[PDB]
Amino acid sequence: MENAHTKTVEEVLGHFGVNESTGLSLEQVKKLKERWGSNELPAEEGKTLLELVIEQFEDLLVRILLLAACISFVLAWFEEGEETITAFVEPFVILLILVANAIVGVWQERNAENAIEALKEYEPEMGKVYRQDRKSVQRIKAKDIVPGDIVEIAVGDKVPADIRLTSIKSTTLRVDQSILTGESVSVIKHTDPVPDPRAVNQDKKNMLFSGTNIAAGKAMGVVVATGVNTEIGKIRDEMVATEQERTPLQQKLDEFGEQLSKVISLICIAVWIINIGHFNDPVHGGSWIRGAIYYFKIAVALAVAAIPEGLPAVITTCLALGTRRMAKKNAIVRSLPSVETLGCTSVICSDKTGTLTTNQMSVCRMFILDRVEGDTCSLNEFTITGSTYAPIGEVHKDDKPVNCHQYDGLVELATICALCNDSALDYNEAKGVYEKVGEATETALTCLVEKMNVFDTELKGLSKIERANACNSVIKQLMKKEFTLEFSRDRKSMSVYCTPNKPSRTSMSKMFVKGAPEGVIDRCTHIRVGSTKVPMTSGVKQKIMSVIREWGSGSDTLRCLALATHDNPLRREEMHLEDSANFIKYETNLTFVGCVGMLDPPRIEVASSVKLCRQAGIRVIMITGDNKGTAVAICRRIGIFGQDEDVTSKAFTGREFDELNPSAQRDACLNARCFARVEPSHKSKIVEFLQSFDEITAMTGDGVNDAPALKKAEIGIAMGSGTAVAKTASEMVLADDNFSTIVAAVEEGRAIYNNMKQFIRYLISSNVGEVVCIFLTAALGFPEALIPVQLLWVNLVTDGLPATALGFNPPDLDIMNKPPRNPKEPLISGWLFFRYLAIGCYVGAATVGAAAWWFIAADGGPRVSFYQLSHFLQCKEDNPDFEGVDCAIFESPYPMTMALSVLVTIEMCNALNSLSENQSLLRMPPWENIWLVGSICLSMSLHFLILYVEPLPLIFQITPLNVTQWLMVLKISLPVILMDETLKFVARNYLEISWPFVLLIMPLVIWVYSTDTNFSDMFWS
Ligand code: BEF
Ligand SMILES: [Ca+2]
Ligand SMILES: [Ca+2]
Ligand SMILES: [Mg+2]
Repeated sequence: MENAHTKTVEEVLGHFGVNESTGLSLEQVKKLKERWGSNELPAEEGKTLLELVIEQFEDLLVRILLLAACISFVLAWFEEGEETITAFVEPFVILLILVANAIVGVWQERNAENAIEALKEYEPEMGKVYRQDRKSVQRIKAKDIVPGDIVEIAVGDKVPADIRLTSIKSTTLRVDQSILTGESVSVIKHTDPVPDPRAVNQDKKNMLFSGTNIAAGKAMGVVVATGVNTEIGKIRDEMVATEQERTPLQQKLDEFGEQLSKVISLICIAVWIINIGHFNDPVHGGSWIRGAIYYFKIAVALAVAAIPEGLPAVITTCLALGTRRMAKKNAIVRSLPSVETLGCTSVICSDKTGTLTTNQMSVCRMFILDRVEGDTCSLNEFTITGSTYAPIGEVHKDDKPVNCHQYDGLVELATICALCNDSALDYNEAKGVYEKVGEATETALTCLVEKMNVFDTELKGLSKIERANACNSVIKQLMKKEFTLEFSRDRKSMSVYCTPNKPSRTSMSKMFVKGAPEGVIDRCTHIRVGSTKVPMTSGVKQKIMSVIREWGSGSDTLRCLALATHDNPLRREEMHLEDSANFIKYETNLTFVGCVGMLDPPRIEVASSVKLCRQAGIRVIMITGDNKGTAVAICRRIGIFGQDEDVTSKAFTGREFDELNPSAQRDACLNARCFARVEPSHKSKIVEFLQSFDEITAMTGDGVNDAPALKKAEIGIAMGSGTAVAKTASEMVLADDNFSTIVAAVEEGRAIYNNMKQFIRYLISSNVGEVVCIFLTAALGFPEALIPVQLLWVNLVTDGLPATALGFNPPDLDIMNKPPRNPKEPLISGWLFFRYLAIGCYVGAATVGAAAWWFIAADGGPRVSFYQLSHFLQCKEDNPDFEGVDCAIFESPYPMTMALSVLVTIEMCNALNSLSENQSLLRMPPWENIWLVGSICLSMSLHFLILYVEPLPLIFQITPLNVTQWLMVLKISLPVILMDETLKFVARNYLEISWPFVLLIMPLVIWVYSTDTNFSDMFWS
């Protein structure tokens, strides 16, 4: 309605019916919802279809092919444009492959993006709020938040809408507003009004902006603007982006592309220089200009054929399929470079609490101090049943020594639990499980205090939703809290000074301490037994410590915390200086040193995933801020640490890690799988130490403690049910909150790299085969077997659709058993270059051999000796060598169509066996890739179309064929697959079976080779 930063707290609350510590009436909530509108920010699309198709065309390889198409169109100008069949087919053939690749890429990328947006709505935006229906804070959808409504926020939470600080419930509130303000450093905030009529966002410390994160604080505010009216919504029209897509893989592939373009240009120059020197034959070649333009067209067609023009398209489709597959498995990938480098990940750091554990925390055990007869102390050691956040589900098993809960010490413990926490429960209509608000520990204590510990009141039959609010409200109303002590890692405890509402019966002064058992057992010097207090005893404290250690002995890995009482505080806030020394000085002596036991179940799908990670060669390290013993126990349970293992030099804490010999420090950073009780700075130091060893690091976490370190790691991962600070600092978000997605991401990255390698291998082999064919034909003096339109058609049929569909390859069988690759090694090894050269040499030799076969030994063709073939140009119709053979036959379109068909079929066969690097088709039948088979069938259908209709063969300078020539084509094209299988076998064994497939291939093979009458060839020179 109006700006509120200048206005004070009183009138902004009085602007609406809103009141502090209470909520808003439902009727006025819906009235303001109807008037102002929902808190939804329009998600406009930033990538239109036109730019989406243009972004594929921008690359050196595609631009060269566009230039070649333009050159072909220019050179085609020998007759008016009305004729669009005789001379207007080669530019169309050049254009068709680019169009097909662009369509495939845009379709795949659009599918991936459409999948991603639906995933972002898997968990609707949630925000804590105060309403009049439920007395305590309740979570509601952030899409429905009216202005002027009380909204509580805590550490590690996104701000649903612009809120003015009505009150602060913590000592200091530090809020990170980097996304809006651009200030990386967190900004301290206060409730003082803004004295600037138009304050800059930097100097506005009175209000919190929507979309911002709180680094460290607890606060409650009033929403002033919602939806687009928020400071993040009005400026949302302005577009912000990084515009960075140069992944290391794409950078090295671009380097490979430019080197390959240089080599292809050199090869084309060689073609020009070697060939035109002897060209003076009178096939419209007695003039230099005509021969020059013809051989220039030949060179342009060879350059078109010999460059991989689907490379950007295949990269784009591989990334799009990876992202879409992660979208299906409920993982939001906000950074394309992440998944591919997840293939190269070598160390996975992780956050024990919240990510590896299931994050739903419940009370399980409780011991009070029974009657003590001296050094030894008898301990009650109760047990509590129920792991879900439900008061109704807890019955205390009715078997413990007390079921009426009449123990005075139990009453005191319940009061401590109720009055020493800042958490609550709420009932959501979505499920039957009551949601957790606040820290897990405090919420578990709150659901602990529900049972009739203090009073045997008959609350049966009351409101279902009132349980979570009235469970501890009775204790709260009879004893008024005064103030609290900040939780500091120096003492690892929290303290609350409370004065009972009781009319001065109990001295009106109490202190309640919630902390670690060690800290309180050291600080406590006065024990509580029954209703009385006894002097400190070494035996009692030692037995309590032994019970705590037993609770930490593999049952639930020591999640217990202690709750203690200080009966005689020195004074009511005599001094409250914000230093750790005073807080410890205020806890000199205490009482009721008994503890309570908690359970944090490790996630089921973690251990197996960990077992996968060590199979892939990826080390897993647990870096957490918890105790060393708890961390080691959780590691052993998960499987990072072997049971009964020497963990002397593999587990560390932050303090001992900091003070080490640099040689010892670097050795420990390599060989340690567990760091415990580490501050965020220490986690970042560990991550950067790991990265300094040329090692790719991936880290996961769901807390602010892990937020800085996630930035240092190469890959950052945040769980869906975690703090939004981790999400903003991470690259991949696990909405489903399932640890199995990480190994799937590593698998997809490795699969993308493998498919890229297969595409490179297939294209390089086929195209060097075509180049070797041209060189062999030129060198041996044989008639030229490839004219520009035929070369362009080969480029269209063997490079466009099958190679693009090669990007849909299913993952390899041994993909998850290989060590992670080093991103610094050369893209193509020496062995791969040899494989490409061998396959290309065979392809070229096979095509030249097919042509020479038609000229020399053919069933429906003339028989011409090899000597005559090598000297075909030397024809004067009267040569004694050339007697009885018409030398116009050397212009026959039959050898040309032989070469065309042989090249096409051999390249399809090469595409068939390019499914895997070193795996035979017997192990990997092509039926797993239906896209590749369909593409091959469609391309062969196109070949049969251009070969067996009336007009099409005329424009391609080819003729229809019969069964015998096709059989010869298949016979000369098959051995490429056998040669590739031999190379794969050699690579498998010396360098490093589907019976149905054999039963299909064998009869077809014997059918092809049933009749053989193609031997007795002449000498090769
Ligand atoms: F144990 Be982690 F730092 F939440
Ligand atoms: Ca090509
Ligand atoms: Ca090719
Ligand atoms: Mg955590």
